[PDB]
Amino acid sequence: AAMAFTLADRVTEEMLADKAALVVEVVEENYHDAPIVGIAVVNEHGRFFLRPETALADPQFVAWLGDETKKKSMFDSKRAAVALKWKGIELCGVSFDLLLAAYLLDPAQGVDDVRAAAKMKQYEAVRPDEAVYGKGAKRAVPDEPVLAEHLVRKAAAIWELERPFLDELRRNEQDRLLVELEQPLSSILAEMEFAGVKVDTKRLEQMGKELAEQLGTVEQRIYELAGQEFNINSPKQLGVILFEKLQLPVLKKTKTGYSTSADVLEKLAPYHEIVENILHYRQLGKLQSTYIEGLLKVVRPDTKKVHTIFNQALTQTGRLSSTEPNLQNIPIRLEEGRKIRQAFVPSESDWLIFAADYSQIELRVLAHIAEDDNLMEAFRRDLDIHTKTAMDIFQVSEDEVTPNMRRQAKAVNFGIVYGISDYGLAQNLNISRKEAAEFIERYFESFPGVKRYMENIVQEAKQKGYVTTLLHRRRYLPDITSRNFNVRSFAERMAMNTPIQGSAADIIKKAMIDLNARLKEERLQAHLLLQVHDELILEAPKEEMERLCRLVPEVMEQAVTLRVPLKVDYHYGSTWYDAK
DNA sequence: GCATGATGC
DNA sequence: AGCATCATGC
Ligand SMILES: [Mg+2]
Repeated sequence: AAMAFTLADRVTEEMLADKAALVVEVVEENYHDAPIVGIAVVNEHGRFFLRPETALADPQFVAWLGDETKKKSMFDSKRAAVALKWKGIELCGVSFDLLLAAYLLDPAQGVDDVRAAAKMKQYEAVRPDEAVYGKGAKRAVPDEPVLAEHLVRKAAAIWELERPFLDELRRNEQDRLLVELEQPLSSILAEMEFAGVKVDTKRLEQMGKELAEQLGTVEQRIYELAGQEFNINSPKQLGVILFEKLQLPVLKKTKTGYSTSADVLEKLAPYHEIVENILHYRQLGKLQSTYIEGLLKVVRPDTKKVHTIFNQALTQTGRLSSTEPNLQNIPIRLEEGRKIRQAFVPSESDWLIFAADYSQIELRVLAHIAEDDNLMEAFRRDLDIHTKTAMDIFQVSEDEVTPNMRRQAKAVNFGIVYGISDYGLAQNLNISRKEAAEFIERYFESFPGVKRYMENIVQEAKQKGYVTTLLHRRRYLPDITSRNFNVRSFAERMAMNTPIQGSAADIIKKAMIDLNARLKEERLQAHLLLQVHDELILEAPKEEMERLCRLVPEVMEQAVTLRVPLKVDYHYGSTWYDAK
């Protein structure tokens, strides 16, 4: 039974009501400078479909879009906000975003269209987007009659679903999470994405040029040491050369064949000169394919800017993800790749890159939630926690902890945050399970509060059905009751880790909101460019650096008050690389 | 389409 | 070993 609506040829006052479900359709997955395919409005006066050329050309409609007192309910308002920024139009008054509401209620649903969100509440009078647009080569906007009905049905679903979603969020104590954290953050992310990050493409091409020389040399060498040529990127090919031709030990059997994972090659290095070369070629190869070629593919030719899209409704812990390009996984560990960062520069003359990062926020969050006296005292003294953990588990004074002891204690700290298991630690440290179990037992002896939290959080997940973070984000863990040990253990690890990684996500998100408000009050020209889990990257006039040095760390450190202090380090320079 | 293996925090 | 995205091979 088709849905009734007015396919309007011009905007009417009836369509500019104080509250409405609004759909501003952008079908292209990447909405940056993308077309707005159609518009639907549903309010007390009825259901309307508007052609974009006509609506966005109408001063009253545009004014209505920008009037913050006219409330709109939408699904993925950030997509609309950004598509509109590229057209010079401001969207204001979004009081409810169904995508974010669905995500908070249950991140696992994987809700990515109005249909999926509506199904959560047994509402199925709307089609999935893929059903009407198709996928890939078949993706396409349908003719007006079909397009118009789909947008109206989506707007109708949003109009109908807003109350039940808000009611459940309030029952979950997530009402403020949506209205005071995620929705305001959505606007900040739209600004970041729209601003983009300037790329020195010439520097990138230079690098790409040199990289190509090195790759050839390492490749030729590999063929030499191999006795002949083969596809170094072909797993099969590599495995035959390594384990058959060269007779290297197979101390890790892949499904049916051999493993050439990094740690395995790392273990075989001692046996043959070719292994070191293979790992280096993989290193350089990743730089070339993803951080040079792949990057250059998404840089805008006119402005030389890259505009990522932060997916705010994807991760199971509350973190953001970044795509096209992923600006959250730019190399930094190895110097060769870290240089890629020299290509990320300020967007204006005489501006600089400013980077601020939390120091051990996960462990500090753990100290707070576990209320472990020893861990809390360590952060109160601002000690190096890895040296401190080594001192405690290996029972030695600071003077006697060796580099090897610190390295292993650090690995224990990682395991504790990830959700500890003797096998996971054994694998990471390349030791036996019993030895790893011993390290863990000694850890819990020194940090009994943490031990109690890990036991308690697992029982709680079992009792309630989910775990939560500081700001009430939640994650259901059905598998925690599974009778399969491996399946149950993965859930137990999630129970242990989620509240830590998730609360750290909550904190930095609130810091971003607090920071922008401070930035605005001060009328500073500085603005956010990126967020990479526990760090914020901005660019600003060189004349604002001194102010930023005091402002950013303070806002980040004060975003939330924990039982231990929060500490933020910062650096700035002429490129992202120099912001160290 | 999925596995493998790289990158980040 | 927790959470992610991208390029490649088959
Ligand atoms: Mg850090």
